[PDB]
Amino acid sequence: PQKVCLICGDEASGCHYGVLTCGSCKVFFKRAVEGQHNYLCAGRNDCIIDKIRRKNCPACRLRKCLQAGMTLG
Amino acid sequence: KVCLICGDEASGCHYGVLTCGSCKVFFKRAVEGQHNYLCAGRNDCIIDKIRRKNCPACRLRKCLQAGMTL
DNA sequence: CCAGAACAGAGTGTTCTG
DNA sequence: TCAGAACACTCTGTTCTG
Ligand SMILES: [Zn+2]
Ligand SMILES: [Zn+2]
Ligand SMILES: [Zn+2]
Ligand SMILES: [Zn+2]
Repeated sequence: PQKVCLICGDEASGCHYGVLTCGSCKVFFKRAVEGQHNYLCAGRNDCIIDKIRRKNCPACRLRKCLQAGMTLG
Repeated sequence: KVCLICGDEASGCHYGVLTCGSCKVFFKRAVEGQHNYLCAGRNDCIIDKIRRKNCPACRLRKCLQAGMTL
């Protein structure tokens, strides 16, 4: 029955900012939208985002967050 | 004057290849240490001063292909 | 100069709270 | 229920040292 993060496939802690996610992707999304970051993809803007590689490309991670419908209101 | 790994300003010839300091210490730490680097793209990730943190796997790959060794 | 050590920061992830 | 605070850890890069 266990719930899965729609961003990285890790265990989802709950519905955060409109989307079923884990804590890491939650706080990441908050920090990313509000914070001033220089995220730039090194691939083709389609990087695989899972528990191991989510640290690799913050750009694609934020992209998946936004496309999932995450918002702060 | 330019790092053959990320194109940043090269500090000198390290481990056999003209590199900067960051790629020097990165290479040593990567080779000796037990890391779980995994590429999220297609093994052709752009490694420059801005994005070199993104894919350690491809960075290490460029180091090895450059001939770096201990 | 070059190798290695050591110090410091960015980014991240978990725990705790209401 | 979920949002936010805050501490702690990993990885990295510069400075220091032999
Ligand atoms: Zn997640
Ligand atoms: Zn990417
Ligand atoms: Zn370099
Ligand atoms: Zn890569």
